[PDB]
Amino acid sequence: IAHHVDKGSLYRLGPVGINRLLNKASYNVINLSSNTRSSLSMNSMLILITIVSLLLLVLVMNVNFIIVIPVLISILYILFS
Amino acid sequence: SSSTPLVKTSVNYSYGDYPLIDADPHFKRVVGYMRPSDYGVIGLATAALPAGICFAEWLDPVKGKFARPSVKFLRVATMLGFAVGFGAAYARSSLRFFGVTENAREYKKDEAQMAARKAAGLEPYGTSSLTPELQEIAAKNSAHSIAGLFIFPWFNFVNHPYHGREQK
Amino acid sequence: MMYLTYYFIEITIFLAILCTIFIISAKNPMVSILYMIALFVIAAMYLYLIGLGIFSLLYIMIYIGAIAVLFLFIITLLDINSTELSVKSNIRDLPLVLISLIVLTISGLMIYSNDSILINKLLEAFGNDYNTIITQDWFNIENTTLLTTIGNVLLTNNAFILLVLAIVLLLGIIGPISITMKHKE
Amino acid sequence: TAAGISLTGGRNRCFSEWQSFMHCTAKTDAKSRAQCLPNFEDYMECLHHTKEKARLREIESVLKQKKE
Amino acid sequence: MLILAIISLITFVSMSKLSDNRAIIRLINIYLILVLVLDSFLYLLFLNNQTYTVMGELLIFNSFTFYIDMLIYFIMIVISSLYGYNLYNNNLYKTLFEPKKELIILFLINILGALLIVHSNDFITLFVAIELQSYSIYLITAIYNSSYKASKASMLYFFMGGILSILIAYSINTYYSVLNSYTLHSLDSLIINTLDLNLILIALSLGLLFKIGIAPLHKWLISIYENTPILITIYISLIPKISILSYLVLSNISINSLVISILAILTLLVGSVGGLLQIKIKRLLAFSGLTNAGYMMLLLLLNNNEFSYLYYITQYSISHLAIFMIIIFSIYYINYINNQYNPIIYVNQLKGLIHDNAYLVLSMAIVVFSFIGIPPLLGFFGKLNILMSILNNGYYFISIVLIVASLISALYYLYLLNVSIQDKNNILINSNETVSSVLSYILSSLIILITFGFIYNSLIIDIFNVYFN
Amino acid sequence: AIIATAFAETVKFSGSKQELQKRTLALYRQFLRGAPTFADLYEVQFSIPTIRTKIRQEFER
Amino acid sequence: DPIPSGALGQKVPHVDESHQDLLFRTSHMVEDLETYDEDSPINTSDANT
Amino acid sequence: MNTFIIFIILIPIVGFALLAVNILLAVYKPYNEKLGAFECGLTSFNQTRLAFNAAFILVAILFLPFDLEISTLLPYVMSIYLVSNYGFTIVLLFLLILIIGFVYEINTNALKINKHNKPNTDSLIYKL
Amino acid sequence: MFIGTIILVLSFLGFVFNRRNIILAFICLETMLLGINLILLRNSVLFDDISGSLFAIVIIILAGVESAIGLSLLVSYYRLRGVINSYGI
Ligand SMILES: CCCCCCCCCCCCCCCCCC(=O)OC[C@H](COP(=O)(O)OCCN)OC(=O)CCCCCCCCCCCCCCCCC
Ligand SMILES: CCCCCCCCCCCCCCCCCC(=O)OC[C@H](COP(=O)(O)OCCN)OC(=O)CCCCCCCCCCCCCCCCC
Ligand SMILES: CCCCCCCCCCCC(=O)OC[C@H](COP(=O)(O)OCC[N+](C)(C)C)OC(=O)CCCCCCCCCCC
Repeated sequence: IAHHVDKGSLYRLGPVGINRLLNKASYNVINLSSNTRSSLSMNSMLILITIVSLLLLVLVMNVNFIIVIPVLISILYILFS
Repeated sequence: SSSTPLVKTSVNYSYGDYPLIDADPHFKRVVGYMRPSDYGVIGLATAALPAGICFAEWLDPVKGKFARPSVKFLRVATMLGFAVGFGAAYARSSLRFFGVTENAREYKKDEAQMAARKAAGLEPYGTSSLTPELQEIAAKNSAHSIAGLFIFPWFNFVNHPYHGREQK
Repeated sequence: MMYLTYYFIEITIFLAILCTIFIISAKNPMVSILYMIALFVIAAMYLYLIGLGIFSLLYIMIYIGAIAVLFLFIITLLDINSTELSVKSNIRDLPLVLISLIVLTISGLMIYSNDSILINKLLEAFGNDYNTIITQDWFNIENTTLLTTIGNVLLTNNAFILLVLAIVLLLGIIGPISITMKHKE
Repeated sequence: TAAGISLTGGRNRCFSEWQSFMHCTAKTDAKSRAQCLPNFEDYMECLHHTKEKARLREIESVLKQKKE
Repeated sequence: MLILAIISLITFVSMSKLSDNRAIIRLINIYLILVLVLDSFLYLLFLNNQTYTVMGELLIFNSFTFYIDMLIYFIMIVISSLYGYNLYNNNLYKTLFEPKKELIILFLINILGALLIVHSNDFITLFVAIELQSYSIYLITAIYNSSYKASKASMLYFFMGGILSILIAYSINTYYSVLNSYTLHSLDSLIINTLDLNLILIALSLGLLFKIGIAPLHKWLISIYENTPILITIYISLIPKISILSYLVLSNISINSLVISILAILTLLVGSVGGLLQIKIKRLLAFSGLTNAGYMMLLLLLNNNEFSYLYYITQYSISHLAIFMIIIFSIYYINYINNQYNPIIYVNQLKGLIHDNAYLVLSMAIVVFSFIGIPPLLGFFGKLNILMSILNNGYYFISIVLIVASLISALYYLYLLNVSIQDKNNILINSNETVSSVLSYILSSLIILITFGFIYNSLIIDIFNVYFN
Repeated sequence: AIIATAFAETVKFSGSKQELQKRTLALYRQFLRGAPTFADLYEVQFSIPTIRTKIRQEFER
Repeated sequence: DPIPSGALGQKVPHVDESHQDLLFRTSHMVEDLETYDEDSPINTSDANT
Repeated sequence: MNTFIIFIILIPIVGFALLAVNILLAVYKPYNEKLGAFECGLTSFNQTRLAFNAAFILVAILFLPFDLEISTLLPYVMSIYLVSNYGFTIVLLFLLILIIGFVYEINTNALKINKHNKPNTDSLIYKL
Repeated sequence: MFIGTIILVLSFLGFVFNRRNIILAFICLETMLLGINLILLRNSVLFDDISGSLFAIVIIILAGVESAIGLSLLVSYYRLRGVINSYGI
């Protein structure tokens, strides 16, 4: 109990696992705009990708909602994994 | 030349608890209906801004030691303070015209002025150099413009008939 | 003889596509500026075609006469290195370029119609088949043109935006002096 | 502010439909605003000519396939 | 008064030396104070929420906009005080913080654009004002032209704002193509439910929102806030946000949008997570502003959102000014000046501030726990009113995301406090130089407002119920 | 005053062979470093090695 | 006892005059964790002279 | 086919007449030094640009706003009668606000060229 | 409607996928404004409306001021750096 539950799984669903989860998610969030060589082309591509992705997502949700849910889950995976 | 309106306006609208005089008063009227309190506000701002910069120099001085600001800055200060005060005075008188503050004196004065104008066969609110269409555009540009005193100044100079009162 | 001048809007559309491609493609950016000038000429043509030659001349005297002049002025005075259009550098863009071309064009043509079903929103945009009847009235007694009316509304109905454009032009003077000049003391 | 003004300084092509619709809006409240549906349909029809285009599509199709 | 100020200061600065710009800033600060004192009685025009249309129908004046204008004047007063009053009369602080000649004029023109954004009723006024804001704030980012980072940020900001302005103009002209109008008053129940109009409207909303860092378009503005001077960052991170969000709150454009909900959730998650590994102060505060912008995006889906927005924007402005002022005050005790422009960059340079100035750390703690939303402070009541509105309007998943973001952001808010209350060797024992009186009073007043403003919440609600209902 | 040109050297007669040694070696270094410039400025139809060979010949003379 | 730690317990660099050197240019860390200034008085002493 | 259209097309698609006459009639047998460019002159691979004074670019940057001002006055002079005594005041305010910026430009001396090698004006003082 | 959308979209793509110049970025912004103005003026003609032409002339003025300010900012960047390279803005 004291070591596998109270200092194991209940710290993993707790201060340790959240810490590791947020370390990885933060690192993935900040290592997204990857190249400091040119800051302009990269963010320009981000405008383009945002507009295109939004348009196609709104198409998909007009077609049917529940299909857009895993698309958003995968987008969060790409952004935060 | 005809001085008759092209569009319908509210009759005796209530901007506050007190009665209405003019919904778009002329500059001349707003300045002639000023009270001594308004001139006091003007002088107050005119004196407060230069005294303000000297007070600031007293609290935290620019250099290490206290030195009264130049007469350059005091002059520009007096001018800007007079401008701020004229703004506040114009706003106070215009709000008395709108019925937002107490306007009994101004009400009786407007009544007497309009009665004298009718006696002299003059048009109420004056005769304009502009066509009726431009009077309308001017009223629509100047009506309730004192709300934007913080941003821009705008004043009525056009002598239009679109003050929100009964026809006579 | 009648329909020799029918496709002069389509020709301008074609030439505009060409000049944009040449802007993107030109080796020296001076040539890109010259092709931008040619695109302004094409737009001015099209504006004459649809009945707005006043705007064509305004464009010629403002865009080509000042803005393009300033572009040439700066590239004559500043070192602006350039990488040439390459297949080892730019071919990676083709998938996203094509996807975005299709999506953006189709959405830009869909956005103008109010129909509920999505496919019909493009099909109405391509529904340019039927001609407009131009009947004549006799009610306009004056010689009011587009510039006269622009002045009328801008100086009476819209005086505020003119007196705000004044401060925009003040910025256009005061900013560049603050950024380019170094004040002694 | 410059609404309802033409290129020549006067009323625009679709002024009357807009003015009818705005009369009906002035008559109405947000709960009775659905009475102004035909007026707004007329204004939009004057603007974009969708229904007339569909009508002419029908006319042309009868001129098109029922003959050849 | 602003245009009078601009037309006066242009002449008076042209006919004055560079030795006089600080005193000029002091003069115009007192001018703005006198205006906010003497002309603020105009609130009586808006009794029972009376609304006025001015300059034809190009501007709108109500209690909302009057309040935002008073707030922007208050902000400009504080930001001008930071430029017009020396912290210390040393050569260092006469090298770090000097006003440039044209800076005050550009600030006032940007304030003009801000207010003409919030007061706009027609899209031509909105576009002219958006451009008057954005050009001026390009030049504000660029006025310190002896900085490589600032010039670079100037140009990035120019191009990205240009593209987003293209988007706004496309939205406006498409709205005109559909309805033949530039006015949102032209919309009603019938027009909304008869025309599908959400693409145009959300395109406008996003063109306005990506100009304040709404994800996934946040990195560029965070780089701009990092790379600019501290006393420029404090302005360019706040006033555009107030202006644009106030326009989008007054204009009921995105009442139940799915896209705005999605992007607001994304802003919350990004602004909470991405700030956890930031070692620099300005990037941390930028991600804080991002998550607060998300909290304020949430109330663009409500249709009754005035109280929540005004409370939250006022408290966020006070907290933002206070935290930047504390970072500005901490430069006297940091042991390593990084730049002439950003003298303090990293959070670990605040290590041991409690042993040099303890009450500065008390201020920092108050502001940090207001950001976290700890009662009885002001951010708690902000978050409470936002939650009240969004749960009254049926956003139940967004609420849980809001709680989780409130929790994740506390870590990087507490990073500052934690390192500040740590122990340090080589403490301060004596110093004959004293910090300014005016700026000290301003900071203390902001902290006291954060701490004791909850006393007046009843009174504020009673005034709101007369002027906004 | 009348200021000197780009690569001028004030005339200073060494009172020692050991100092003039260093001066001569520096001048040799400068000629060798400048030979590419001599080939670019003067439209030379031969090698930069040839220019350096000639410099060495004239210094051996 | 001191080694600088971050908000999430992670390693942070102690930023000195140490690594405003020409060595630590031309490295490709993200904008957040770079530590090369480009406006430092160490690097910008000869600038437009 | 109007005479305006005929002229404005004819000038470009005929302007190369003397060009072709000159290309066909005239000699062309270049030398290296006839393809050259000057009496003396040279430049190594030093740079592609020369340092320029600020006024050289500021005159061009300020041409844009003043040109836009003077072109924005065109609607007024084509509307002058219809906007009678209202637009007059408005355009006067416009011109005054835009004269304030011109005043700024003059007082800053932004189009002036400054001289580095000043003449020495300081006295000759001998420590005794 | 067509010419303007085409110019706009191609200018946006030539802005986004520019690995060459900064001048191309300036050009693509100006051509984007051009495309918007052309759609705007075509609608102005079809509706017989002045608000479109007013917005168009306002865009002309604002784009001129934008160009002036942008090319002052570039000149500051060049004051400090001396060369405007393929990358790095
Ligand atoms: C419409 C439906 C939408 C509903 C939402 C659906 C959710 C979709 C989520 C997918 C989006 C991607 C986010 C995935 C997390 C990012 C990091 C990751 O990949 O997880 C791994 C991380 C690893 O830790 P470790 O094994 O030590 O390191 C080696 C990893 N290669 O993991 C760990 O650190 C250990 C994890 C232990 C478990 C901790 C559980 C804590 C639960 C509270 C979470 C609160 C924080 C939320 C953070 C939000 C992040 C987006
Ligand atoms: C600025 C730079 C210059 C370049 C500009 C380029 C042109 C601009 C293009 C348009 C403007 C950009 C818009 C930005 C994207 C976000 C738009 C948006 O969010 O609006 C969506 C909105 C519905 O969302 P909402 O109102 O929030 O939710 C309630 C739903 N009843 O409204 C909608 O419902 C949208 C309607 C759905 C249809 C979308 C059309 C997409 C069709 C693409 C099909 C392509 C074919 C298939 C794939 C091809 C690939 C090979
Ligand atoms: C106004 C300057 C703002 C600058 C920042 C300072 C905050 C001033 C708050 C006064 C607001 C008011 O009293 O008003 C209440 C307003 C609407 O009332 P009003 O139309 O604006 O009339 C006011 C007339 N005045 C200008 C003459 C006063 O309701 C609100 O939602 C206010 C929400 C703000 C909550 C923040 C509370 C801060 C604690 C205050 C401790 C004294």
